[PDB]
Amino acid sequence: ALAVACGQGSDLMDRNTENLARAAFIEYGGQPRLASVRLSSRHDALALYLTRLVRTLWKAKVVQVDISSTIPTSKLVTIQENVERLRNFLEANKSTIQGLAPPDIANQKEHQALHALQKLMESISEGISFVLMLFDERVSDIYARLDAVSQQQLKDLTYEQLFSQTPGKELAKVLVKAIVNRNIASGANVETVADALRRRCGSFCSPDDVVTFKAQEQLQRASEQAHNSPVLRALLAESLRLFEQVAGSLTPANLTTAVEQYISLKYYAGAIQLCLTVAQQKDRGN
Amino acid sequence: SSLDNIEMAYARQIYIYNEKIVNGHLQPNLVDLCASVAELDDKSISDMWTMVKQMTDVLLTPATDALKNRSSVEVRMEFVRQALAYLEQSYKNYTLVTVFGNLHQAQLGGVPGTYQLVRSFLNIKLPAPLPGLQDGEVEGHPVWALIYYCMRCGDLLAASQVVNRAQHQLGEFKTWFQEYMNSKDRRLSPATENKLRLHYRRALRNNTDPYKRAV
Repeated sequence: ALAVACGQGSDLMDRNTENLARAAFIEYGGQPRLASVRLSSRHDALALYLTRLVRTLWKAKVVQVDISSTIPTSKLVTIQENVERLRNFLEANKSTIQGLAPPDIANQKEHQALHALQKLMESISEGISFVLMLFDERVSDIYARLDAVSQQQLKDLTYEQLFSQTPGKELAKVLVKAIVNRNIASGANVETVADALRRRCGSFCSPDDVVTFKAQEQLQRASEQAHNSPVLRALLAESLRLFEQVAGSLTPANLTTAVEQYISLKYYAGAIQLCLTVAQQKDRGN
Repeated sequence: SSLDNIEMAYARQIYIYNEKIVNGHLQPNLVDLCASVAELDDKSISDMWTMVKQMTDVLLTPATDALKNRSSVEVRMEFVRQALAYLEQSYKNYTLVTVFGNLHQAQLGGVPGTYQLVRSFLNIKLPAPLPGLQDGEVEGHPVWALIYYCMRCGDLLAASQVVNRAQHQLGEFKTWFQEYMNSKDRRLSPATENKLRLHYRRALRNNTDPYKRAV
């Protein structure tokens, strides 16, 4: 019923059938009970459907090392669409489906269980979007300019780990921090790759990182335009504005790369002012 | 001495220009004699003389009255072209320093073709796609943005290349544009000029693609 309600079988009246399927999912889904709890058949059905949508992904490695993707991109798209249509179905019926809205111990764990599944769904969609973003770039190029531990972590990274384990999230945060670096070398567009990472895979990307990426953009593009005289004083001055904003949140690894570049461009006095500013914003109370 | 560094350098240049006329020599280019000092100052002044030279570098009628040259429609027309050529080239330098941090930086790697420069200019000034654009894209950018900033830089050829790769999408605009690039003085024939204006005025007076409106 859940599947039909989400449009499955419709690749073959159809609104009424899907509305009937919705009615069957609500009316006959059961309820949670004390036996440790026994969750409703409605919950197990949602878990069963979701699992079967990602069964080809879960235990599979993300990549195959000339690195490529284990799962074809076209398959990742359809899986994501199916997960999203399931999410859309739960949102449009948050008020009528038991357990979605907040509610005694039985209905409590029913709400917690259903909530956890929905958080996994959005994490699945974010994870898939991240993999698609990754292979839109030149991963082999990114994979080359990488440390061994992170190459090994990426070698045996599964979709399960990407979706549900901190190391996948931490590694994802490293890869995004690396792809933008490379994107700046190609230099097609920084602010487009920004809004790409900002929204779709939000909750995994950080807005303090994109402003940093915007700063490293002008820095590298100030090294690109380095031969020009009057164009840099606008690039380096605007890079400095971007750095000082995220001063209370710059990593020592980035702050160094910034100062290293400033010295190449004889921007001595400016680089000193950034480090002084980063200091005060890490310890405002002095 | 009551003369500042800049003023003094100009005086020396005006002494040369006088020494030349006092000894009967060739009348050298005064505008060049003044820009020689400008480079010793910030580019605020250099870019001025660049405009002065290009605005005065018009074919004149030697030994003709001043008022006559400036009233003649002949000369008044070339002024507009010399200015447009300055605004286009001036903007083209803005597009370079926007992509590369320094003019020198752009030069070492080589000034890219006006088409690839403009494309590498759209990447920055519009990173995300505006939802009001029309007529699709061309190699990853809206077709009308490319046409505008190419015309803005003054490379009509680069703009026409963009049109050639979107023949199906742009409709009848191809035969109209190809005439604009051919006809001199940046003007179309009254008949064809009438055909496009009425079409734009008909249902495109307010279109969601500003670049389309501009072109």
